[PDB]
Amino acid sequence: MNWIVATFMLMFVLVAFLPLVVSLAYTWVTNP
Amino acid sequence: PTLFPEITNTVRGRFYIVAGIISVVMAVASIAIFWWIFYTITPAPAPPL
Amino acid sequence: MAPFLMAFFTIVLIVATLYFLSMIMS
Amino acid sequence: PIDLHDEEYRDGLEGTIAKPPGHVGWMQRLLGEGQVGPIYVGLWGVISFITFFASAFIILVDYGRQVGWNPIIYLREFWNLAVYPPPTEYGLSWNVPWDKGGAWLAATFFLHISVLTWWARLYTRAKATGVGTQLAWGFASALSLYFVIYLFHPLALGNWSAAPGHGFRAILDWTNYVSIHWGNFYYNPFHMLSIFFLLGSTLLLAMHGATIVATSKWKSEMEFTEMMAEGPGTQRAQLFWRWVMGWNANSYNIHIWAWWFAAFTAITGAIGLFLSGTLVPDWYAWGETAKIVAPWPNPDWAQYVF
Amino acid sequence: SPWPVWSGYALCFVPLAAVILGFIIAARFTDKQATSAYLRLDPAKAN
Amino acid sequence: RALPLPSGETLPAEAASAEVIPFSIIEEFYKRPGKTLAARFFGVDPFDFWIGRFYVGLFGAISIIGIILGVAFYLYEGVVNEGTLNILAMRIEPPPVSQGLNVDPAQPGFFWFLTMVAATIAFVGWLLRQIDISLKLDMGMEVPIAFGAVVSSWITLQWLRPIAMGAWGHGFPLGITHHLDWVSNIGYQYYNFFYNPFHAIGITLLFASTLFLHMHGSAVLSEAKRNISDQNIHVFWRNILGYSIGEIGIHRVAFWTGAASVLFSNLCIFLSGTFVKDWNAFWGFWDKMPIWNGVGQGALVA
Amino acid sequence: RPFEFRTSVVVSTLLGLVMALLIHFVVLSSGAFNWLRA
Amino acid sequence: RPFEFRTSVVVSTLLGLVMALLIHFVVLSSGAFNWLRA
Amino acid sequence: RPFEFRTSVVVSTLLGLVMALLIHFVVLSSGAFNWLRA
Amino acid sequence: RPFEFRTSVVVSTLLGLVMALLIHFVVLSSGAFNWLRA
Amino acid sequence: RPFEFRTSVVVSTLLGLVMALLIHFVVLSSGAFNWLRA
Amino acid sequence: RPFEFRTSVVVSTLLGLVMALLIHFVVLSSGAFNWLRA
Amino acid sequence: EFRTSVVVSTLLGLVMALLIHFVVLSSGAFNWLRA
Amino acid sequence: RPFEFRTSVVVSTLLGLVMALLIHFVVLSSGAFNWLRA
Amino acid sequence: RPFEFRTSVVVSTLLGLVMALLIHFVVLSSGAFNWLRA
Amino acid sequence: RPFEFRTSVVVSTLLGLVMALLIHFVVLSSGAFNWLRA
Amino acid sequence: NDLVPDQWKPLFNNAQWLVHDIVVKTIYGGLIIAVIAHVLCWAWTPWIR
Amino acid sequence: NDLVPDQWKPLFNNAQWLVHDIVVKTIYGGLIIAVIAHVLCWAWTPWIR
Amino acid sequence: NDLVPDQWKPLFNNAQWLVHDIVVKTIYGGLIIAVIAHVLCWAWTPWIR
Amino acid sequence: PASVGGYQITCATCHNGKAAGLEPYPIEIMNTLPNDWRLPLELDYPGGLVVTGRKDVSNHEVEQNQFAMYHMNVSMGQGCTFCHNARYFPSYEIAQKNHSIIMLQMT
Ligand code: BCL
Ligand code: BCL
Ligand code: BCL
Ligand code: BCL
Ligand code: BCL
Ligand code: BCL
Ligand code: BCL
Ligand SMILES: CC(C)=CCC/C(C)=C/C=C/C(C)=C/C=C/C(C)=C/C=C/C=C(C)/C=C/C=C(C)/C=C/C1=C(C)C(=O)CCC1(C)C
Ligand SMILES: CC(C)=CCC/C(C)=C/C=C/C(C)=C/C=C/C(C)=C/C=C/C=C(C)/C=C/C=C(C)/C=C/C1=C(C)C(=O)CCC1(C)C
Ligand SMILES: CC(C)=CCC/C(C)=C/C=C/C(C)=C/C=C/C(C)=C/C=C/C=C(C)/C=C/C=C(C)/C=C/C1=C(C)C(=O)CCC1(C)C
Ligand SMILES: [Fe+3]
Repeated sequence: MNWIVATFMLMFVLVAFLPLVVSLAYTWVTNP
Repeated sequence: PTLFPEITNTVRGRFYIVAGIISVVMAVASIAIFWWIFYTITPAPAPPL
Repeated sequence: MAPFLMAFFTIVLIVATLYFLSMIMS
Repeated sequence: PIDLHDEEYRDGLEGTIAKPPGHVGWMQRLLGEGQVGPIYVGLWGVISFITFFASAFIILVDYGRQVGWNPIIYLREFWNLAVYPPPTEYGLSWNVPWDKGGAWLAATFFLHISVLTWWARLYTRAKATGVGTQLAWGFASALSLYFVIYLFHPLALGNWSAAPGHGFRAILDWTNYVSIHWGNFYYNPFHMLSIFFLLGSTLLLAMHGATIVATSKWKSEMEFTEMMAEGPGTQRAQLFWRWVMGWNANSYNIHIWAWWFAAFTAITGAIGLFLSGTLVPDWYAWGETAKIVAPWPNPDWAQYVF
Repeated sequence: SPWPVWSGYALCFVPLAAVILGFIIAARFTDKQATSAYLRLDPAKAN
Repeated sequence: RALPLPSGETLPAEAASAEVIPFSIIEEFYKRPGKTLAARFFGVDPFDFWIGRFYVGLFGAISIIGIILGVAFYLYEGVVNEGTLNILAMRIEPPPVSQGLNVDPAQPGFFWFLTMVAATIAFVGWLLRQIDISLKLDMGMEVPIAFGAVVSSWITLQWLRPIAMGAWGHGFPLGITHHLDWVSNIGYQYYNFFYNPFHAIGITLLFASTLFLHMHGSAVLSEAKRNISDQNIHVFWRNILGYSIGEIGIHRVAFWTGAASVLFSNLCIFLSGTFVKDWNAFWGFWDKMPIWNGVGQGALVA
Repeated sequence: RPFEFRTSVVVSTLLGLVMALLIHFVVLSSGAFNWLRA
Repeated sequence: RPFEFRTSVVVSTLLGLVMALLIHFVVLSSGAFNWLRA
Repeated sequence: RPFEFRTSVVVSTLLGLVMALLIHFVVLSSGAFNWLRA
Repeated sequence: RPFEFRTSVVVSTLLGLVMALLIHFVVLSSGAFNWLRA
Repeated sequence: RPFEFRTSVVVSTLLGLVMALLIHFVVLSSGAFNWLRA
Repeated sequence: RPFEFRTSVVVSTLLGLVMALLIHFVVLSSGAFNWLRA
Repeated sequence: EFRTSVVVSTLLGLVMALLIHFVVLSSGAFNWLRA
Repeated sequence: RPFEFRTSVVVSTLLGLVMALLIHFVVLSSGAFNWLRA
Repeated sequence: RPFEFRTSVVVSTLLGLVMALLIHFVVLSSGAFNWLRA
Repeated sequence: RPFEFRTSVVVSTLLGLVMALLIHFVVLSSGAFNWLRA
Repeated sequence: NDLVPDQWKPLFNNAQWLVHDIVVKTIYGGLIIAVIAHVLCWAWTPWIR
Repeated sequence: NDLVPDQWKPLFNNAQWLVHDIVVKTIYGGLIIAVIAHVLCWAWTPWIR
Repeated sequence: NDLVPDQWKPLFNNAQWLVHDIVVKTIYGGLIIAVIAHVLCWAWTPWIR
Repeated sequence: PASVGGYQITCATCHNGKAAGLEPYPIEIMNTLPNDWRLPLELDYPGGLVVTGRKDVSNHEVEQNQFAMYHMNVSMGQGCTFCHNARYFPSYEIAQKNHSIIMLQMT
């Protein structure tokens, strides 16, 4: 439980990153 | 008999169901099989002296 | 009985999936 | 009366260099402008550049002296190398050996000149290109904090050791040591004000950038035009913030908010740092007499122990 | 004895009062200006 | 006619398509009901009205439930249960780490759990309501993205890290001046959180956020009420620093730096709890990377 | 009309629900009743 | 319509589901019943 | 008219509710009454 | 025509999936069933 | 002209001032002279 | 007209109120008077 | 997009392979590289 | 105007003030002169 | 054209220089050869 | 022309200077020569 | 607004009057139930003591 | 709205009346089931004690 | 605004007057209840002592 | 106190299986400290590393204090709040700070 649950929560922190990354990729793709 | 003809009739939309299913099971199998391997090969933390 | 039940519920998941995907893939 | 081409493409001192402007390309795709453009060299940029170069050169060759002149130990310890101010003994004196704070005093003096002449450059180029001098005064607030850290708080404490040690790890160490020496900076109330203004700075920056990028389709980003007549993007921005939180700003007010939140960050920080050493030696002890410290009779310390 | 020190008060509470009050007043005037009538592009046309 | 401008300047009309329009007109033109997230999902937004200036959606009502209940639970735990009467000395503490992840109404720390759950409901409802209102105004989803960065910073501190640690007492107490005690004790437990690299990145982006905010407020205020060709600020920003990011670029960088600061920050506190116990010990590998192990003598060896 | 009837209904119903939840939680946490093992 | 039937249905159903979940979670966390090993 | 009647109603009602809650909380936390197991 | 059949299907299916996931996770975390470890 | 006289003057004067300060700083910190109680 | 009269009134009234509060709090915290329990 | 699925699958496979190799090597279970 | 007189005045005055402050600071901190009770 | 020749030249030359420096460092720090008093 | 001659000159000269400095510093710090009291 | 009494015609629509009647009757029923619940909880455990 | 009684014609559409009837009958069935569940849980373990 | 007395006609609409009457009567009832509650709480436990 | 335990110092306490070549301050525990740094046993320890609000010390003494405190962090892996309430370091809340005073006097 320690490492499985810990890594699932880690992946949620990185998921939180994800939206901003989508914003940057949006800017790049839509500015061609 | 469907309400999402653009999702269940068209090959591109019909394919999206299989794509989503396969991606969900691929991610779940990824995580589950990793943690299985890790917990079976990793030794138990050495018993306290 | 837990391994029995987990296998049972995964096969019910799979058979459900074959059934309704068969309908969608009709 | 202001030639925008002449201010960009004059030559020499009181002119620009790198005048054939390059294009970065990815900066144009991601940020919308990729021209590096010419950069001005105007007798204040020169003082700034050469005094900063003197400062950095002193610091770097003292890093070299500290690693026994070994350029690998240099690269390995570069981030924990630092040129520390003179120790507490002989604290304000400048007759300190070069290795024990002698290099720090010279480098810090040249850095002072560099930041002051950079302020002068900001001011003179704002006047030369026709814009207001708001950036020079914002830098002056930042410099108020800076000169408290390096000049005014070491003085009035009696020792140069109160100042940071010119290093990648030394500034973090300095912040730790100063909060530890004066109790707990969390109970420094002007530190709390400055954190209010810093986190409100980041909150307003994020909100402003996000609002303008969201209303970007209707050219909300052209603030100069929007301040003459508010277009549909600025209207949508105002309505978004009115419906979200019941009040809004226009194209002009929001930048007043921005400027003042950042300036207050710097100013309240300077005040709190100057107060910590000279007037209130202990912030937690002061916080108990101020009744702002929560009683903690029986803390659960299992959380904080491994 | 129940009373914080003069120092405590000055420092924490009148800056607390100033920040709260001043923020509220600045917001009041921010929105008076923002909701006043000035040159906008008519929405029916420009949009 | 005087022709009042958005800045507050009255310019005498000759010395554009603009007309002096009342805000009430702007506000009523842009109402457009029924575009919200709830109206896509259910076919209708249950609350599609405005209460005063505020838009009340489905997620606005959820958010206001969360707000009222969170404020009332906060003040119950700290006026009652603590008896303090002054908000600077009250101590809204989670259940003890002894209790683990389970919650008990009889045990202390129950009203912290309720305040945290209602505050999470309030914050997520605020985020979803921002999505509502951006959908109503045909805007981009950037404001919800930034607020989601900070809401995920809250989720990390009160949900993800306490769950991963497994004790629910690893959430920070909800006390003015006392959550600072938690921040200090967590910062020193994993000693030198300054050496935490995601923490250093977070501080770098916080300082850069305040710097960009000052520079942008300066730039827009400096060209505000002057006869300027809109290229004066660009020339100024190329004379200083030899680069002008442009109008759309400074707002993009604003949004991005703002969000990224707290994103790297929540990565820092989460790692600080679960994977790294000591942030000085973390950097033990650096002097042993094999490219500079061997070269040193005395204190100059490592 | 000073107050839309729908607005008053929403506000009153939400206030009543929030107050019922708050009072239930205060009474249950008080341990004064011996309800749900109190 | 101020009072659409669809709106009342959505609100009532969501309120009922939220309240059922809340009450289940309060009762399960209370440990007052011995349900699911309590 | 200096004040909309709706504004005065909202302000007075919210002030009264906030004050009732505050006074109830202060009186209950004082332990001066022996109400809800003192 | 109110209540499109498509809408009811989407809402019911999503509610059922969310509830199945929630109940599975609550039951697995309770350790009454011990994440199937037995 | 390729070189402006004002530029050379600024550069030379600033270099001379920086070098005078640096050399004074180095000589005073060396403690080799007994100047200002060394 | 160097100053609007309304501005001077606001500033003077706010300064007087702030100073009255500050002086009252300084005098009460000094414990020099025996006012409100010494 | 097929390119998106390819990128995601390839990156997941590489990350998985690295993770499993590192877990197996650190376990000291197999006699690999003097373990 | 290769050199503006105002520029030279500003630079010379600022240099003189900075140097006076620096020299005063250095002489005071040296403790070589017994100033203000050393 | 997939690759400008200048780009490939820059990348290859920088990679070669970085690798030469890295390998020299690694070999010198290993102390496995008596190079430079090792 | 793949490479401006000025660019190659700048890069080569800077690389040579950096490498000369690096090698001098490595050799002097090695203490392998007895140069400058090593 | 025909169904509304003319006293309350400035305030209540025709449909709002029926929903108001439902709300009033629900509030009254809830009040009776609340009074009964309070009397029962007092007979069980007085909270004022 | 012909299927709707005239008393509720200002409020209920023709289709909304049938869905309301379904909702009412579902609420009644759920109430009966909830009463049965509460009686069973009380006979099992009284929560008021 | 006919129902409003001419003294308060500059301030009160026709509908605002009825809602004001409701608010006034509610405030009066709440005041009577508050006085009764205070007398009861004083007879129970005097807080001034 | 007995709450610590009744553990007593013996041979293996300091030798840990090595007769000679005992190295206090190995390079493992000198990670971010200066390698030359040693515990300052010169000072009178019930108050030797005290730094808070002193006004006769500055960041140099705070740095020495922090070197000693991180040495204690490594020596007992429980980190910095093992014997401190980090909101006030001068406080003796945790009672491992008193044991540490006894141990500083002992070393
Ligand atoms: C075990 C005893 C516990 C307790 C545990 C619970 C639990 C557990 C629950 C309640 C719920 C309720 N309890 Mg209780 N309750 C207790 C003590 C009390 C006391 C009292 C003072 O003692 C009171 C007054 C109540 C009052 C109530 C009501 C709020 C509610 C039941 C009626 C209701 O409105 O919803 C009636 C419910 C319906 C009308 C919903 C009908 C839904 C239909 C039947 C569908 C059901 C879902 C179905 C499986 C989906 C199938 C779909 C497929 C596609 C076909 N409880 C004690 C402490 N109580 C229930 C509730 O719903 O909360 C809102 C519930 O969840
Ligand atoms: C005490 C002996 C110390 C030492 C301490 C110093 C100090 C101290 C200084 C030098 C400086 C210099 N030394 Mg030495 N120097 C030593 C050993 C050496 C040795 C040697 C191998 O031994 C050498 C070659 C040098 C070489 C030099 C030159 C680099 C320079 C002097 C000439 C020069 O170019 O500037 C000539 C200077 C001028 C042309 C400037 C003229 C400026 C005018 C006169 C204004 C002066 C300021 C005036 C007060 C302002 C008034 C303005 C009012 C408005 C009217 N030193 C020994 C170790 N050396 C001086 C220098 O300037 O460094 C650049 C200096 O500051
Ligand atoms: C706090 C500031 C208040 C205010 C408070 C007062 C007061 C109070 C008075 C006036 C009065 C005046 N004010 Mg006014 N006034 C305000 C705003 C304004 C503004 C504005 C810009 O709009 C203006 C233009 C004015 C203008 C004026 C004139 C109409 C008038 C005559 C002043 C004069 O001749 O001074 C000349 C006189 C002096 C400057 C004397 C200076 C006094 C010094 C301080 C010595 C005082 C000795 C002290 C009493 C003894 C102390 C002993 C202790 C008891 C131990 N006021 C603001 C709002 N104003 C005066 C008035 O109208 O008379 C009926 C007066 O009484
Ligand atoms: C107990 C003695 C304490 C002390 C405690 C206080 C306190 C406490 C106060 C002062 C205040 C003042 N003291 Mg002192 N003071 C002391 C020693 C001194 C000494 C001296 C050298 O010894 C001096 C010169 C002063 C000087 C002063 C003045 C600054 C001021 C009184 C006149 C003034 O300008 O405001 C005159 C005030 C007015 C003109 C305001 C008029 C406001 C009107 C009357 C409304 C009042 C509020 C009212 C209740 C609101 C009702 C509204 C309803 C809607 C109807 N103090 C000693 C140490 N001092 C008073 C002050 O106001 O500070 C600004 C004050 O608060
Ligand atoms: C006590 C002896 C200390 C020492 C302490 C100081 C101090 C202290 C100072 C100097 C300063 C200087 N010293 Mg010394 N100095 C020492 C040893 C030396 C030695 C030597 C090798 O021994 C030398 C060459 C110097 C050389 C110098 C020059 C750099 C300078 C004096 C002339 C100058 O240019 O400015 C001439 C100054 C002027 C032309 C400024 C004129 C300004 C006018 C008069 C206004 C003055 C301010 C006035 C109060 C403002 C009033 C305004 C009101 C509105 C009316 N010092 C010893 C160690 N030295 C002085 C200096 O200014 O540094 C730049 C100074 O501050
Ligand atoms: C002492 C033996 C050490 C060792 C130490 C080194 C060192 C030291 C180096 C290498 C480098 C290399 N080693 Mg080895 N190497 C060892 C064991 C191995 C083993 C093996 C399994 O055992 C292998 C396969 C290799 C493989 C290699 C290649 C990666 C490379 C040499 C060819 C190459 O591509 O660059 C060929 C290089 C060139 C084509 C560059 C040509 C550059 C021209 C000639 C300019 C040279 C600079 C010149 C002075 C500048 C003058 C400019 C003036 C303006 C005129 N090494 C052992 C452990 N190895 C060399 C390398 O370059 O790494 C990239 C190097 O630096
Ligand atoms: C003491 C012996 C030390 C050592 C110490 C040094 C030192 C010290 C240096 C080198 C440098 C070099 N060494 Mg070695 N070197 C050693 C062992 C080796 C070994 C070997 C395997 O053993 C090898 C292959 C090398 C290889 C090399 C080359 C990389 C280089 C010399 C040629 C070159 O390209 O630059 C040729 C250099 C030039 C073409 C530059 C010409 C510049 C002109 C002449 C100007 C010179 C500056 C002048 C003073 C400025 C005057 C300007 C005025 C205005 C007039 N060294 C041993 C360990 N080595 C030299 C180097 O430059 O590194 C890049 C250098 O600095
Ligand atoms: C210890 C603690 C914490 C105690 C807490 C004490 C408190 C405060 C308790 C609070 C209780 C409250 C307020 C409970 C609330 C109960 C409600 C509102 C239930 C709603 C039922 C709504 C129901 C069943 C709705 C059913 C909806 C149905 C059947 C919808 C059906 C449907 C509709 C209409 C369609 O589209 C088409 C057909 C379809 C079937 C899909
Ligand atoms: C220990 C310490 C610190 C002690 C502190 C001591 C202090 C300082 C105490 C301060 C007390 C104060 C200031 C109390 C305030 C009491 C108030 C304002 C009560 C308001 C009642 C508002 C009321 C009744 C409002 C009623 C509103 C109603 C009835 C709404 C009516 C309606 C409106 C408007 C509609 O459209 C339609 C619906 C309906 C008709 C119901
Ligand atoms: C722990 C350990 C030991 C790990 C190690 C194990 C591994 C992974 C080793 C890795 C080995 C690798 C990857 C080696 C790679 C070597 C390369 C890329 C060399 C590049 C040469 C590039 C060269 C020579 C480029 C030369 C460029 C030249 C001559 C430029 C010429 C010129 C250019 C371009 C001009 O404008 C004009 C003409 C001019 C001649 C001036
Ligand atoms: Fe802007």
